[PDB]
Amino acid sequence: ALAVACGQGSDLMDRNTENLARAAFIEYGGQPRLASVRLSSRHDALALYLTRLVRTLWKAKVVQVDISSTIPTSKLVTIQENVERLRNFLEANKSTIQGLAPPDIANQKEHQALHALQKLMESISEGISFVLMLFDERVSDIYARLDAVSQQQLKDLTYEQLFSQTPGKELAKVLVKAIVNRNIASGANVETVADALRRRCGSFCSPDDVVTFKAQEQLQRASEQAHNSPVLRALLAESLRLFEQVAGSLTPANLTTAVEQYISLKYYAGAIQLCLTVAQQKDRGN
Amino acid sequence: SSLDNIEMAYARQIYIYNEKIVNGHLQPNLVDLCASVAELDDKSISDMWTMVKQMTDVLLTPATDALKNRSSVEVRMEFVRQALAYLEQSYKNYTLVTVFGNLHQAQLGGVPGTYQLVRSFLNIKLPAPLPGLQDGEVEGHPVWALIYYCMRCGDLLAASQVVNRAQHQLGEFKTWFQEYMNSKDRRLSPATENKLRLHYRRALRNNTDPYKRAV
Repeated sequence: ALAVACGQGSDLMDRNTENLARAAFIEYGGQPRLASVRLSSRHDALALYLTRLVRTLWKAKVVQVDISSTIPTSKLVTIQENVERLRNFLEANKSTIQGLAPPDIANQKEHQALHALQKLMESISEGISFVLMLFDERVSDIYARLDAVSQQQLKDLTYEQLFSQTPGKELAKVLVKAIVNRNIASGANVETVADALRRRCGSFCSPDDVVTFKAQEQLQRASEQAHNSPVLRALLAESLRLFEQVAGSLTPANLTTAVEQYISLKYYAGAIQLCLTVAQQKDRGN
Repeated sequence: SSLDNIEMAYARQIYIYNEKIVNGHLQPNLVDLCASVAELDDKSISDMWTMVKQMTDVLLTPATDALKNRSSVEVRMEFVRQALAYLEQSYKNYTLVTVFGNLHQAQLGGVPGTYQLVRSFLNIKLPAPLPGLQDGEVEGHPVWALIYYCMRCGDLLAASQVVNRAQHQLGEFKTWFQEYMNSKDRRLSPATENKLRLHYRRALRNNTDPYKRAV
């Protein structure tokens, strides 16, 4: 019923059938009970459907090392669409489906269980979007300019780990921090790759990182335009504005790369002012 | 001495220009004699003389009255072209320093073709796609943005290349544009000029693609 309600079988009246399927999912889904709890058949059905949508992904490695993707991109798209249509179905019926809205111990764990599944769904969609973003770039190029531990972590990274384990999230945060670096070398567009990472895979990307990426953009593009005289004083001055904003949140690894570049461009006095500013914003109370 | 560094350098240049006329020599280019000092100052002044030279570098009628040259429609027309050529080239330098941090930086790697420069200019000034654009894209950018900033830089050829790769999408605009690039003085024939204006005025007076409106 859940599947039909989400449009499955419709690749073959159809609104009424899907509305009937919705009615069957609500009316006959059961309820949670004390036996440790026994969750409703409605919950197990949602878990069963979701699992079967990602069964080809879960235990599979993300990549195959000339690195490529284990799962074809076209398959990742359809899986994501199916997960999203399931999410859309739960949102449009948050008020009528038991357990979605907040509610005694039985209905409590029913709400917690259903909530956890929905958080996994959005994490699945974010994870898939991240993999698609990754292979839109030149991963082999990114994979080359990488440390061994992170190459090994990426070698045996599964979709399960990407979706549900901190190391996948931490590694994802490293890869995004690396792809933008490379994107700046190609230099097609920084602010487009920004809004790409900002929204779709939000909750995994950080807005303090994109402003940093915007700063490293002008820095590298100030090294690109380095031969020009009057164009840099606008690039380096605007890079400095971007750095000082995220001063209370710059990593020592980035702050160094910034100062290293400033010295190449004889921007001595400016680089000193950034480090002084980063200091005060890490310890405002002095 | 009551003369500042800049003023003094100009005086020396005006002494040369006088020494030349006092000894009967060739009348050298005064505008060049003044820009020689400008480079010793910030580019605020250099870019001025660049405009002065290009605005005065018009074919004149030697030994003709001043008022006559400036009233003649002949000369008044070339002024507009010399200015447009300055605004286009001036903007083209803005597009370079926007992509590369320094003019020198752009030069070492080589000034890219006006088409690839403009494309590498759209990447920055519009990173995300505006939802009001029309007529699709061309190699990853809206077709009308490319046409505008190419015309803005003054490379009509680069703009026409963009049109050639979107023949199906742009409709009848191809035969109209190809005439604009051919006809001199940046003007179309009254008949064809009438055909496009009425079409734009008909249902495109307010279109969601500003670049389309501009072109």
